[PDB]
Amino acid sequence: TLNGGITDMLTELANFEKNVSQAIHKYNAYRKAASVIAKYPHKIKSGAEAKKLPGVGTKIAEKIDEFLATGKLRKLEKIRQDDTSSSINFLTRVSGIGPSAARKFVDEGIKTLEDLRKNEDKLNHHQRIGLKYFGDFEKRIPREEMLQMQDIVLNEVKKVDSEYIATVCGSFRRGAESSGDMDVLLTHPSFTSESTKQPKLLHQVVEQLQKVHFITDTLSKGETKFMGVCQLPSKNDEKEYPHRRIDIRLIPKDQYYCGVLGFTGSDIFNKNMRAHALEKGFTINEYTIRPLGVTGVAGEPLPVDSEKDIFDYIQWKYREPKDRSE
DNA sequence: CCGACCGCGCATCAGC
DNA sequence: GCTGATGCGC
DNA sequence: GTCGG
Ligand SMILES: Nc1nc2c([nH]c(=O)n2[C@@H]2O[C@H](COP(=O)(O)OP(=O)(O)OP(=O)(O)O)[C@@H](O)[C@H]2O)c(=O)[nH]1
Ligand SMILES: [Cl-]
Ligand SMILES: [Mn+2]
Ligand SMILES: [Mn+2]
Ligand SMILES: [Mn+2]
Ligand SMILES: [Mn+2]
Ligand SMILES: [Mn+2]
Ligand code: NA
Ligand code: NA
Ligand code: NA
Repeated sequence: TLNGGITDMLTELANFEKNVSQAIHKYNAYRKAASVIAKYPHKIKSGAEAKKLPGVGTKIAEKIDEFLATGKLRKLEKIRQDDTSSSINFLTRVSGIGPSAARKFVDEGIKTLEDLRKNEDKLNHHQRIGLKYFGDFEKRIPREEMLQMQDIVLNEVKKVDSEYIATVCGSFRRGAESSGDMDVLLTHPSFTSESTKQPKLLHQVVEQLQKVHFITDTLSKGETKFMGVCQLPSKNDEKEYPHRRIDIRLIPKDQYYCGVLGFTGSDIFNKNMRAHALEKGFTINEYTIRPLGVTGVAGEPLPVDSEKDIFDYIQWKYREPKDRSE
């Protein structure tokens, strides 16, 4: 909010390059600039003041100057007028409709929430569920509701097998007041980097959650990752809780801390941390952290006793999950 | 000026 | 039936 | 779009 005017302008330009222009590296450049601006202590009064920041070049600087002088920007304003640009921008809001499927729909004459409803035969399962809970998914979850889901989920996993360990991560683990979805990390001692000694490990947990009438739908489902929809219970005819997105990822137990680091966030923070890993001779992943010599190929995974242990390898001062949201 | 911008799981589909 | 390319969300 | 090289 200190510079929300610039960030919101850089954010919309980021989503325009990703959904319409399909230039993912411009989308990342705008997001990297909007993030480093959102952490700037002083109030931005110059485009030249912004270009000193890492991630803000000349073109964004003049875009910033044009904003501070007028309160608007002609580039973004003309994109808002473009019917096809705004139609693709809206179609991508449906989960499962990416930049390519959205553009194909627009060239076919499908560009509204009803147009998608009339052509439900053209959408796959993930896209229909995204259509079904379009409004519910745009709503975000207060942390108080997240705590109810945390205890619903963490108790349902030990109903199946008390040697289950579920860790709610993501925005919730970063201490956010309200969250877009729920990200669950699940471990079982019979699943490690060397062998899987029990099958249906993730399946048993997903099946139990929907027997309690928690999980309502399934977007993706495999042996390791589950993407679906959940819902809190309601009593005494109170207005039903809105449906929420939930992701469940079963992880090797011996790779727990690198996965907690990878699925805590933020996505911009993990990117900057991973980039600074090769800066010092390591490669950080959702599973491992392998050293880098001169081979150009990663070495064997390193012992990781903590989440701070990964910080220690690249000699980064440990940052609590609350300060990892960038 | 210039190339490098992370890497994973799952679904769908074309081609066989 | 299968494998590979690709889209998608992260 | 940005920046290290
Ligand atoms: N590899 C990779 N991981 C990502 C990306 N984006 C992204 O959010 N993640 C990881 O995915 C985890 C959860 O994704 P998410 O959509 O729930 O984002 P979030 O929890 O930070 O925010 P939110 O749930 O409040 O909307 C994050 O901890 C993050 O590390 C990405 O683009 N690439
Ligand atoms: Cl270039
Ligand atoms: Mn119509
Ligand atoms: Mn989200
Ligand atoms: Mn999340
Ligand atoms: Mn609903
Ligand atoms: Mn240690
Ligand atoms: Na700069
Ligand atoms: Na989408
Ligand atoms: Na997620």
